[PDB]
Amino acid sequence: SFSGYLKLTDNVYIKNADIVEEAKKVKPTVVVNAANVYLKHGGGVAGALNKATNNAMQVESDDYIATNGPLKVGGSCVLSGHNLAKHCLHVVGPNVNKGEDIQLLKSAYENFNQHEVLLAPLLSAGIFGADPIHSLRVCVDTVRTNVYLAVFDKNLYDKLVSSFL
Ligand SMILES: CC(C)(O)[C@H]1CCCN1c1ncnc2[nH]ccc12
Ligand SMILES: [Cl-]
Repeated sequence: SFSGYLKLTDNVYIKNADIVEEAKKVKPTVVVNAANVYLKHGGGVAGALNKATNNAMQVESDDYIATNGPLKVGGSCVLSGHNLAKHCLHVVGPNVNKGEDIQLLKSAYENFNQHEVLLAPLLSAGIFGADPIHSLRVCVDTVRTNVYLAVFDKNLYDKLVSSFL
């Protein structure tokens, strides 16, 4: 199971790690992808997870969108975890660079509550443009199930821990 995490709260844990390497090591029931509404896994967490599946995640995702249309900002879908996990929960946080409402970040994290245990990144961080410190606060104040956060930036990880209030 999960190793080397700092406990932030009763249910939130955090580690300086690449979510792809964590997933390959642990093979959790659920890995969260930081998706966009089109499930176009081009870069960041999504591009890295998809690359590790040899593009099978993208092929599955394109079939999903062709059938169902895009997700909502704040929404999610459950797809296969391929070689990385049983399932992948694709969750769309708001992209501040697109003018999307940061309040939708709480809605995005609510999707985690449908799953008992998840390996996840901080939503809306990275190329989605939001402050990771704010994202962690929303996570802790929204998710009630057990979440293991992989932060792939050592300086950021240290700042998140040292400023956690
Ligand atoms: C740095 C931060 C917040 O953790 C997010 C935003 C940018 C990329 N990132 C990642 N997180 C975890 N595992 C990852 N693997 C590849 C990328 C990646
Ligand atoms: Cl990202």
